[PDB]
Amino acid sequence: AALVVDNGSGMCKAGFAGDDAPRAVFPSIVGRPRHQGVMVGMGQKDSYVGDEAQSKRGILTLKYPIEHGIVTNWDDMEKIWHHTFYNELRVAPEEHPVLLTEAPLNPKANREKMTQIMFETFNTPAMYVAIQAVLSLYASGRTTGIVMDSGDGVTHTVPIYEGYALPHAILRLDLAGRDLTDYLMKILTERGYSFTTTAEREIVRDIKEKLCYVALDFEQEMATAASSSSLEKSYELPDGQVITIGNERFRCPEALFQPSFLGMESCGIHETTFNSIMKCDVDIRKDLYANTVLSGGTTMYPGIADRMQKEITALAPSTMKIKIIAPPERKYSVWIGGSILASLSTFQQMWISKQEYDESGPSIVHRKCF
Amino acid sequence: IANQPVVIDNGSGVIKAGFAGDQIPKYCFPNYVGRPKHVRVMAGALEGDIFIGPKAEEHRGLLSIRYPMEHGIVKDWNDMERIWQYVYSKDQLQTFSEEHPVLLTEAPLNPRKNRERAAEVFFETFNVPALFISMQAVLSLYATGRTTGVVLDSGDGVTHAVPIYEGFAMPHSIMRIDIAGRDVSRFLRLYLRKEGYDFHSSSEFEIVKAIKERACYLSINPQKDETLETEKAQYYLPDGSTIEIGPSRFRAPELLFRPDLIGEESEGIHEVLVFAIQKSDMDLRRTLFSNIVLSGGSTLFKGFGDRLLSEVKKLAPKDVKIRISAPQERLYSTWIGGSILASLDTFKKMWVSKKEYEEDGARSIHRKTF
Amino acid sequence: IANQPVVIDNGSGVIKAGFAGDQIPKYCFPNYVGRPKHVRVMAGALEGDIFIGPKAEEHRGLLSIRYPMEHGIVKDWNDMERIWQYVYSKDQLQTFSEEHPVLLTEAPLNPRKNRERAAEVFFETFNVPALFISMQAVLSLYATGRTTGVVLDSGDGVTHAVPIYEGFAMPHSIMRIDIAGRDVSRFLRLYLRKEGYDFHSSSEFEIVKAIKERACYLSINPQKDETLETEKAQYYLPDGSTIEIGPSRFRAPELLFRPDLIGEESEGIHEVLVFAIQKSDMDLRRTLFSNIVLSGGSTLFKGFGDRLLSEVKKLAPKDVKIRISAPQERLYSTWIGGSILASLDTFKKMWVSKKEYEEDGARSIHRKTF
Amino acid sequence: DPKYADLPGIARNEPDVYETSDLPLEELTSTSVEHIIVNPNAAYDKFKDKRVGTKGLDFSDRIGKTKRTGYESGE
Ligand SMILES: Nc1ncnc2c1ncn2[C@@H]1O[C@H](COP(=O)(O)OP(=O)(O)OP(=O)(O)O)[C@@H](O)[C@H]1O
Ligand SMILES: Nc1ncnc2c1ncn2[C@@H]1O[C@H](COP(=O)(O)OP(=O)(O)O)[C@@H](O)[C@H]1O
Ligand SMILES: Nc1ncnc2c1ncn2[C@@H]1O[C@H](COP(=O)(O)OP(=O)(O)O)[C@@H](O)[C@H]1O
Repeated sequence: AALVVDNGSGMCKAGFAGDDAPRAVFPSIVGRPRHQGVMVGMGQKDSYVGDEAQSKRGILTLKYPIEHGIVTNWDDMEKIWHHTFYNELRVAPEEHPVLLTEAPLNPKANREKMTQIMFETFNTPAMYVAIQAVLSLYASGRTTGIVMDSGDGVTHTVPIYEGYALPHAILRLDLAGRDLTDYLMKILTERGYSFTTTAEREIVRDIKEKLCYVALDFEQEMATAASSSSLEKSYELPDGQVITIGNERFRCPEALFQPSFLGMESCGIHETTFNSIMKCDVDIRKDLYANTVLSGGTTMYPGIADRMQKEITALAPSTMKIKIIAPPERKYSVWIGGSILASLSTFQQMWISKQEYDESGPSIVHRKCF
Repeated sequence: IANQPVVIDNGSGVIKAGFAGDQIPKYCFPNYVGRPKHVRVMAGALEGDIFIGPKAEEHRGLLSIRYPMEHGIVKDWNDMERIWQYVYSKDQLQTFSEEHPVLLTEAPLNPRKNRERAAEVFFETFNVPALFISMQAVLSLYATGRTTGVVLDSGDGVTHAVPIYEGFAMPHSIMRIDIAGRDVSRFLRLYLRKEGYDFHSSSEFEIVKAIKERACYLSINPQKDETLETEKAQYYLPDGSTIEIGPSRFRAPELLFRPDLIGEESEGIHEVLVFAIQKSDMDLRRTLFSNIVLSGGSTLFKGFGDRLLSEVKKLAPKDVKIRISAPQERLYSTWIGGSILASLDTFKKMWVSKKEYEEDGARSIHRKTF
Repeated sequence: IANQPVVIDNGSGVIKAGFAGDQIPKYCFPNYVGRPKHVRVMAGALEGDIFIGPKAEEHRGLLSIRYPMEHGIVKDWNDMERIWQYVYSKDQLQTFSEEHPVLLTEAPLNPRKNRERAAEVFFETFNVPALFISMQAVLSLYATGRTTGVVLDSGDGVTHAVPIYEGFAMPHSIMRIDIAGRDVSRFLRLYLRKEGYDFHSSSEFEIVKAIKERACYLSINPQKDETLETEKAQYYLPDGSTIEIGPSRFRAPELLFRPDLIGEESEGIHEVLVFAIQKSDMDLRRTLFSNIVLSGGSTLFKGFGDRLLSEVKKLAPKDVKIRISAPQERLYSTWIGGSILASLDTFKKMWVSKKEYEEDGARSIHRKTF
Repeated sequence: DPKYADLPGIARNEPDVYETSDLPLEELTSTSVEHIIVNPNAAYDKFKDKRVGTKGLDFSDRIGKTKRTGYESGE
């Protein structure tokens, strides 16, 4: 009996260890109302969380507590974890030990303060923080190979060979789902359809998930988009109003492969995956090309795998065979790994206890992280 | 054609026209179409069903005001064509549009359909030699005569902050919010009804804009002025009747700096300025704080510069020099910039010829913009 | 030749240029090509798409930085051509390349293709009378005015140790390691992200280099200073914001002494020096240990001399006299050596003439360099 | 001044500028290392009359004809 709780910037995936898929999946947001001095009606919650805030988007100002895999407002994150254990999962945190997930190369204060809350506020019996990328490999039953776990908050590239990780080869890029969502708003505003508010940004994320797809040749796709209106698809908003996004459909996910569009002055998700493999030892490169995994929900774009293969193959040597690993459950790839890890009898020892936390302090986490 | 170019500012509230030779705009009239309020069947009433600028101001109470441009976007194009036709009337300028070339001043990050249709009208309806769409912010710097400078241009329709350093505008650091002078006029009408004076009519909305422009001071501390008993300064209406404004005077334009009070999800005028500087690169931040320029009519509020300086200082880093350099001609700054730009021999290269638009296509106007 | 020969110390971090005989290099500017990343909209902005040296330093925030040479190997030659062109331009020495002979200063044990292309550019693109390529270490000894000494030259790009006894330099005892000042700045950036301050931008990476030079001390005992709670010393960024560096201050420069931290299987700067002496013949070991000369900018770290003297003493034999001598101008020591060598009449015989290069080709340069 | 006197919607009796109040090697002094003063004029004189023999010079990785030592002798 143990709890796996993925603390993703976009969506918080929580559930019991051993189960196939996560029990409760809700958007990680806190909804505070745009209140005036006028008195409010009955059935009023001071701050709404998750699926409740997703229902009452109209009035509530949606504030994401985790920004680029860094917890900015801890009071907000506490209210999400309270919604996770007590309401969503229907379980006491004192009974079950809780596994959390942190992105690699995050600030040290993040892991420090995270565990402090779990030990003091919720009074958990044991707490282990893990790298999202390390878990994602277990999903595919692969010990060897690199992963390109692109989330809503961040995208990170962690090469692991024969159950041994290369820490110095790890590269983090701040370009992620939320930056693409923010980019899609700007180009939709250029077409005509203006989306400004926090509630409207959530509707633009629903537009992104459904329509947007990765093009094989961007320049070739822009030529077809100009000539014919075949790529132009219609989407119905919450309001009866319908919109035809056009070429901006495949223009949004292009930003992943060339950040110049967003204006970050950084390497693309294809180029960073190559650079990470080159930073590793020369011998093991072979297996990393052969076992390139794509994880998170930012790798569920239709035809990212085809475009990824093409771009890596061009950069990589001709003799090498480049196979991209795209399992059907990419969105729940971080959690399903956690469920496999927590269930294993070997992992029982690796848990950090309250007694261990009390004596040493919150600094113990940095030793027993990975 | 060598004959003098005609600058025209597309201000949502007030459109400012004139020749490039003039130091100031000779002809500047309100941007609204005036039709008779009662649907005219009979003779001896207001004939034509069109009253623009000074003719409208004379017979204002009889007519019904309808603004053609909202939030820096043209809603009714038929109305805007009549307005631009009145610019080339016997009343203002008194010239052929076919002879003189034109310069438009569209707000930043507007819809591309707005720019395309604006060009189509000025090339097809009027037989213009050449047209050039420009950004309102870039012009404001030419007027003042400095290359580096952030331009907080608070218009009637839209308030936007564009950072430009050494003649280089960062397009990602641009910030645009719809809460502008027109919204302040709308919110003042609500507070005037809370004082007990209704301005229900579209004509009666114009005198609320006059009340705002005459008497509305921005308090340095809003909470202290609320507790203090007001003088209740009397304003005289067109009919002759007096109205005591009282606390509505100062707590109306406050909604610029704090738009959450009414319940509008926006950043605020102090916030968009700071955010635009913070979004830009770290090296430039100090110079961009050291060079801020106020543009448009919604900066002329009494004690605006006093409040903004205080609200920017607390958000901005400690011990940083913040100079908010307002010109004396803030309202007419955007046009004077165009008048200088138009006069230069470089402008001859920048604009798009009528034959160029026929051959090249639609993109011609967009690609030459920058 | 009557015209003085120009000394150019082609350093990875800073290229130092000047005329032979001069006591100090008159014109020393940072080695990078700055291109504007933001768009030009206004007229009168900064002219050219290439900014090099002091103009690039002033307008750093506007530009995207790109180092042409990495680890003493010219990666992009087009860029290296533009910086050498800028040395001869009006801003620096302001003379024709055809009238003055050149003295280039490359690092030891660099690729042969680098020396070949370096010559090809300096003879074809610039029609120079004569070029002599020399080692950095050999010059550093002429500056101090000593025939016997080992030269530990820790530069920005590469750190190397060359044992030289009574004029002769032992080519098999030369020790070179890629880990250097620029890897310390790269390793500092990684630890600043762990502390929770991000510097993703190429312009922001120059601020990390500024933080390194100002606030980073090498602790005499590494394991001792790790355990003890450190005083969190605040540093003021260009914008004004304060960062607490904390443990990253002293952990960052330790990379030079322990290359295992970044994860490269190479010798430490302390191991490089002793290995270079131990590789030399038995008789000269005592004289080389007595005569140690530190060079390059990366030796200027606070407590470098104290730590190195501690580390060398443990690896070196018992009861041997270890005197580490620092010239006050460590950074400019390499160039001053070049000026003294260039001023001697013996340098005339050492040169490769244009006709000599044109006849034999690449071989002539390889024959006469060390 | 007379230009802005003509226009109606102009700021009168207002300050133009709203501004804030105007606010007004450790290794090179180490014991371990021995600090030498670089005098190139002195150095130049010491090496002044020293020559090198560039006849039969070959520093390159050429195997032919045993070992070589570049810069034979002076004068
Ligand atoms: N099918 C899809 N196609 C395209 N984009 C998607 C799709 N599903 C989700 N996204 C986008 O990618 C993000 C995926 O978030 P996800 O559910 O993987 O959680 P997360 O916060 O990224 O967690 P983690 O970092 O642990 O992977 C969403 O926020 C959304 O913006
Ligand atoms: N003297 C003034 N005091 C206060 N508000 C003013 C004043 N003059 C104009 N305004 C406000 O500013 C608006 C004018 O905006 P304007 O500068 O013409 O915008 P644009 O830059 O788009 O042309 C008016 O409609 C009014 O709301
Ligand atoms: N005061 C300082 N403290 C620490 N490191 C420094 C200091 N000054 C310069 N450096 C480092 O030394 C570098 C300069 O290298 P330099 O000696 O000019 O190279 P080269 O010897 O290859 O010509 C800088 O880029 C920086 O990394």
